Amino acid sequence: KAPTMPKPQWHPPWKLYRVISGHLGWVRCIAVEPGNQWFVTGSADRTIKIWDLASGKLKLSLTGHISTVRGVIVSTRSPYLFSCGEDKQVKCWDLEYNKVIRHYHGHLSAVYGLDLHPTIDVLVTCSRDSTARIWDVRTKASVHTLSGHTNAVATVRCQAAEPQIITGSHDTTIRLWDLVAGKTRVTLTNHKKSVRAVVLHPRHYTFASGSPDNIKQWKFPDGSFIQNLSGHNAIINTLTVNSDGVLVSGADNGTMHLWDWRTGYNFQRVHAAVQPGSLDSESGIFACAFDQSESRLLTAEADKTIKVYREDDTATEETH
Amino acid sequence: KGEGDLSQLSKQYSSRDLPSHTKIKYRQTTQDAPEEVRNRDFRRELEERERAAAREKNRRWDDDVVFKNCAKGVDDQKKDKRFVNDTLRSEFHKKFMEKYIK
Amino acid sequence: DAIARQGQSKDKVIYSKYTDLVPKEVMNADDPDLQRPDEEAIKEITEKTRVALEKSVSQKVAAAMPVRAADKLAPAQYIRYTPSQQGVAFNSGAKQRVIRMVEMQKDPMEPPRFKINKKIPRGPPSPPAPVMHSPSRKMTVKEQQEWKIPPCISNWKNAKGYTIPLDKRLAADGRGLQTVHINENFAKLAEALYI
Amino acid sequence: AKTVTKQRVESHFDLELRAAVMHDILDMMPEGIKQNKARTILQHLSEAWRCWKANIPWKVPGLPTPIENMILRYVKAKADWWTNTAHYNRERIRRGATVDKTVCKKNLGRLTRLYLKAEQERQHNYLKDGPYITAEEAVAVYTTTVHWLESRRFSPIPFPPLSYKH
Amino acid sequence: EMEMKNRQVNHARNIWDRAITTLPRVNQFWYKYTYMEEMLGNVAGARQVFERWMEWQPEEQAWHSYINFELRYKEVDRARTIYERFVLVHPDVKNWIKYARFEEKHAYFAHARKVYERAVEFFGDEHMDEHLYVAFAKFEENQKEFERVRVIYKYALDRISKQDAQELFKNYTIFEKKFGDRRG
Amino acid sequence: WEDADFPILCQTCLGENPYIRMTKEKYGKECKICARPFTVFRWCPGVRMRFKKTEVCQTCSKLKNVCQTCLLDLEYGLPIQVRDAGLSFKDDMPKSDVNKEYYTQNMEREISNSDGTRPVGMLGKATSTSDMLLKLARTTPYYKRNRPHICSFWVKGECKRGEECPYRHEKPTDPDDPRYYGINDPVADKLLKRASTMPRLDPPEDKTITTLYVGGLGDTITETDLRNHFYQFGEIRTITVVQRQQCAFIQFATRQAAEVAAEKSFNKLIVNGRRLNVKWGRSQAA
RNA sequence: AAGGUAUGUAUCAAGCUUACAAG
Ligand SMILES: [Zn+2]
Ligand SMILES: [Zn+2]
Ligand SMILES: [Zn+2]
Repeated sequence: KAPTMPKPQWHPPWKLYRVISGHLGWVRCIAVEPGNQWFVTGSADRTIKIWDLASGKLKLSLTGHISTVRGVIVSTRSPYLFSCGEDKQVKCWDLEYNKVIRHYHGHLSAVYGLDLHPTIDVLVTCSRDSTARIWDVRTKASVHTLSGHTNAVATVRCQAAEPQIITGSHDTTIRLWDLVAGKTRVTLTNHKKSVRAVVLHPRHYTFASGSPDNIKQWKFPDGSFIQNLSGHNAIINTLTVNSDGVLVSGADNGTMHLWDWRTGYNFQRVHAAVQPGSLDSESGIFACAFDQSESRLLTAEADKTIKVYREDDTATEETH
Repeated sequence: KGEGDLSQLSKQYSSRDLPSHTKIKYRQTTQDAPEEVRNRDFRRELEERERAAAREKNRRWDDDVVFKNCAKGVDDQKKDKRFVNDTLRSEFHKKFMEKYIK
Repeated sequence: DAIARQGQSKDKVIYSKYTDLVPKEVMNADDPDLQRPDEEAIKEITEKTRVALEKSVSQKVAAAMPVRAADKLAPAQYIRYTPSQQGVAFNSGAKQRVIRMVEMQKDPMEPPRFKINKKIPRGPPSPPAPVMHSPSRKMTVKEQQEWKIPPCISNWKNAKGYTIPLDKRLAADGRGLQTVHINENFAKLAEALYI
Repeated sequence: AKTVTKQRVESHFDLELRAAVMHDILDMMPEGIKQNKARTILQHLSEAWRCWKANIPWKVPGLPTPIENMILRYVKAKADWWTNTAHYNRERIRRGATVDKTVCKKNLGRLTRLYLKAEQERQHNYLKDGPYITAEEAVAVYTTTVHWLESRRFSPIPFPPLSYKH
Repeated sequence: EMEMKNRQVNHARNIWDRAITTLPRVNQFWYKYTYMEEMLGNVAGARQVFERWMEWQPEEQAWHSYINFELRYKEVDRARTIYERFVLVHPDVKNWIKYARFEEKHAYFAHARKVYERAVEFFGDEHMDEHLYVAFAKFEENQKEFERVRVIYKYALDRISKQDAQELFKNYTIFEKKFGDRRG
Repeated sequence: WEDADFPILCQTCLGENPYIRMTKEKYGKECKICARPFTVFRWCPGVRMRFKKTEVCQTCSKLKNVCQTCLLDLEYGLPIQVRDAGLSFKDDMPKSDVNKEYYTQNMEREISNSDGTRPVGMLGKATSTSDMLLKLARTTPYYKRNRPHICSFWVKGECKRGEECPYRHEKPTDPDDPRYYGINDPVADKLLKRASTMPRLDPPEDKTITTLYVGGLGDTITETDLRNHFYQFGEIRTITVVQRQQCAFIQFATRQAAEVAAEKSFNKLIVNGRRLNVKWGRSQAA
C-alpha cells in the first residue's frame, strides 16, 4: 500500500562463512584482483598483505609504510598495485617484484583515499588538508590539484564517462569535477553530517553517497537527487554495489545494512560479533568489497579481522 | 597563465623528481589482462577452486615422594592457536614478557 | 537564479530552488536516460581527456624538466591588426598595420631572474552554492542535556582550567575495586594449615 | 611538503589520531548547539591514554556512551601501536640492529609500564582466583618439612636478645 | 542587523535575499527579513518574501505566522488564497479544526459547510482521531438544529472502541440537551 | 606569472610606420607597479626614435584601459586622473606592497579571465563620455614621445661620438616641470588649461543677456529640440525659429538657467551632430 | 658539516636593482 511497496526484487540473504584474523592493527581498506585470484589489504599495522581468495591463507605481507595504510587498490591495466596512508606517502607497489617503484609525493597532510581511472593511466588521490590530486602515472607528476573543498576529503571515485571525478568530503558536501580543466562542475550540498563514501554502479548511471544522516542517491550528468535511502543511522564508512543491484552500507558501529538499488528496500540488517579479544564497543566496518564474481562480500573491520560473506540458498525469507 | 612553482616559476630541479621508471608495464597476455577478463566466469571457477582447496586439510623407586602423580600434563592437551587481540593478554606478549624480563 | 549564481558561467547552481530535493519518481528500465553512454562515446571522451592531459603533462615536463636542448621556435609568423581605436590621420593611412613578431633568444647562462618567494593569503573562493538540507530539527532540552560533557579533572592538565570544585576529587568508583575483594578459598587453605 | 622521518614519527601519530577523533566527533554528535566546549573530548582522550599507561581505570562518570566508547576504541588503537612498537624495537635493540640512545632509554620505559601492569593483573588475579595451591597440596609440603626438620633435630632460631654476644 | 541598524536599507535587503537563497532551511533569516519589511511598507515584496518562505514547505510555526500576517492586514481574499495550499502538507487535527476558521470569522455559510465536508471525508474514516467532531459539534451546536443530531450520535459507525472516552459522553448528552427549541 | 600574445599600445607609441618589426620575451621585466613578470616587447617606431619597450603588464593595462608603455588612455590619449575626474569615479586600487595590492591584482585578474576584451569596471561609464573630455583629445599626436632621451657627455660637452651619438644633443632639460593615479605634475597645468580657456568677455551689466544669437539650424535643429533642451533649463519668455538665417531665439525669466546655456554653448553645445553657431544677442531694445 | 657561545627591536652607508614611463 506504500508507494513502490510491491516492486523490490527478491535478493537472497548473506551469511558469514569465514573470518580472517591476521593483522595487529585495524584492518582498513580492502581491494581485490581483477583476476579473482587473491585480494589485498592495508592496516594500521603499517603492513599491506595479500590473501588467497579461495582458501583464505596469507600469501605475503609486504611493508614499507611509516604509518597506517588508509587505501589500497590494484590496477587492472598494469601489473602493479597502489597504496596510500597517513604517512603522506602514495606508493606504486610493483607486483612482479613486490617492491615500491614510483613513490608519489606532494600531499601536505595525510592521505585518505585513492582511485584509478579505469581507461587512461592517471591516479586520483584524496587527502586530509583540503585537496585531491591527479597524479600522472609514469611521470609521478601532479597534473591537477583539485582545490575546492574546505575540510578533509574522505573518499574519491572516478570513471570513464563524464563527470569524471567525484569527491565526497568532510565539509558535508560532494562535488563533481572536470578532470581536464580541473575546476569543479557541480557541488552537491546536502548531508547535514559529512559524506564519507560514494560508489558507482557500474551498469547504468546513478551513483550513491554515504553519510550519517540519510544515505542518498544521485544521477551522473548535472547531478540529480534520485532518492534517499532509509534510516541506517550510524556514521557510515563504506558503500559497495553489486551488478545485480544489491548494495551494502557498512558503518562504524559494526552494523552493516543490505539494500537493493532498485527500490531502496533495506533488506537484511546484519550485525556481526567481535572476535574474542576485542571489547564489545569496537565493532565497526572500514572496508567492504564484493568479489569479481560478486558471490563473496568481504569486509575489513575494526576488530582487526576480514569477514567474508556469501549468499544463502533458500527462498523463504520473503519481502514484506 | 602563471602556475605554481613546479611549472615555470622554479628552477629547483630536486632529486626524487628525475625521470625514473619512465615507461609503464602493461599487463600482458599470460596474466589477467582485461581482454581475458571481459568474458571469464569468476563464479564456477572460484567455486571449484575452493572445492579443491577445502579438501587439502584432511614403581619400587619413588614411593616415598609426596606427589606420586600429577596425573595430567596441561590437564587436557596443549594445542590452541587461538587469537586474543587484547594485546596485553595475547600469547605473543606473554612469551615476549617471559623471555626478556626475569 | 542570478542571486545564487552570481557571475558564474551558467553552471549547475540551479539547485537553489526547492523542487529538486524532492525524490524523483520511480525509474524501472528506462534505458535512454538511465543507462550509461555506449563504448564509442566513452572512448571518444577518453581520447579527448587523454590528449588534453597529455599536452598538459608534456608542457609540464617541458617546463618542470625542460633542461635538455630544444629548439627555440620559428617566429616568422606575422600578425595583422586593425588599430581599431584612433585611425583617421594617426599614421595617415594606418588602416591595418601588419607587424613582424619574433621571439628574443634566451642565453643558457642566466640564473632565474625574478624572486619567486611571494605569499599573499588565499583569495575569495567560488561563491557559495545554496545549501538545501532537510528541515533542521532541535531535539529537546533533556536529550540536549544528555549530550553534554563533564569537564576534565586530570592529574596533569597545563591547559585552560585546572578546575577545582569541592567535589570531583576521587574521580572514579573509589579508584579501586575487586568485585568480591577475596576468593573464599583462602579460608579453606588457612585453617587447613592451622589444624 | 615534508616527509615523516624517524624523528617525527611519534609527533605525527598524535596529529593524525586527534585529527581522526576530531572529525569523528564532528560527524557523530547530533544537532546540539555546542560541540565539545571547543576541545574537551580531546582532553578526555589524552587523559584516557595517561590512565592507560598508568593502569588507573579511567571511569569518568556522566559521559555519553558514544563518545566514551569511541575514546575506548581509540585508546585501544594507540595502545596496540605503542606496545607493538615496544615489542619490535625491543627485539631490534636485543640483537643489536640499532644503537640509538633515545630508542634504548625509551624502550626501557615502554616496557617497565608493560611489566608493572601485567604484574598488577597477576596480583589482582591472585586474590579473586584464590590461592593457586590447594589445601592438601600445602599441608603435604608443611608435613614434609616438619618431618625433615625433626629428623634433623634442627633447633629453631631464637629472636636475638638485646644482650646478644655476637 | 548591522546594515539594518543603520539607514542603509537597500543593502540590508540586498543581503537578506542572498542569505535566504544561500541558507534556506534556517528560519531566522526569513523571520527577520519579513519583520524588516513589516516595519517598512507591506508591499507585494513582503508577500513575495513570504510565499518564497512558503515554497520550501516549513513547519506550522511559520505557516500560521503567515496567516497571522494576512489577518493583521484583514484579508478575506488572500488568507483564503494561501491557506488551502496549507492543509495538503500539514494534516494536523489542530490545523484541520483551524481550517474551520471561516466559520469563526466570516461564517462563510455554504462553503463553511463545505470546509466541514473537507474535514469529515479525510483521514481517520472509521477512527476520527477522536477530536474533529468535538469542535464540529461545538460549531454546529453554536449553530441551530440543522443537521446536528447526525455526527455525534447517528454517524456513529466510526467509533474508537467506545465511540469516545468516559470524559465527554454524558457531556455529549447535556451538550445536546439545553441549547434548542426544548419541546415538551 | 603572466604570458601574452600582443600588447595594448596606443597609436602614438607604435610610430609612423605601418610596417614595424617587434620582438618579444617570455618573462621579460617586471611590471613597474606590481612587480609582475609580463612579456616585454620591443620595436622601432621611427628612424629617429628610441625603442620604447613595454612598461606595465597586460593586467595593469586592462584595469584602467591604459596603453602599454606611455601610460595614457587607450580611448583618448590622455593621462589617468584626467579620465577618472572627467568620469568622476576613481576605480580604487591600493598603494602598498601586499596590504591589499597583489591580492586585488590577483583577484581582479581572476575575474578578468573570461572577457579579455574591455576594462573591468570602466565599461559602464566609458559610454557616457565625449562632452568634457572630447574638447581635449589630441588627435594627430606629436611624436616627441618617441625621440631618444637626452644623452650625457653633450650635457658635459664630452661626447666623443660626434654625430653618431644616437640619443640627442642640445636639449638641456629644465629642472622646474618634467605615478599611476595621483599626483602628476603636468596634469595640474592641463586642468588649469581646460578651466581657463578663451571665452567671450562677460559684459558689465546685471545678467541682461538672456537672449543670445544661436544659429546654424540648417536642417538639424528643430523647434522642439531646442525648446526641450531649454525646458530642462527652465521656462522661456519668447521663442522664435527664424529660418532666413537658420537661427533660434530663446530667453529666460530670471536669467540664471540660460546662464549655463551661455556656458554650454560657447561653440560647445553639440547636439544633432553639428558645431553650432553662437554669437551675442542684443538685450538692448535694438 | 650541524649539534654552543643566544634573537629581537629602533637609527646610519655599500652591496645589489632599473637606467626606464614623462609637456
Ligand atoms: Zn602589472
Ligand atoms: Zn602609449
Ligand atoms: Zn652625445
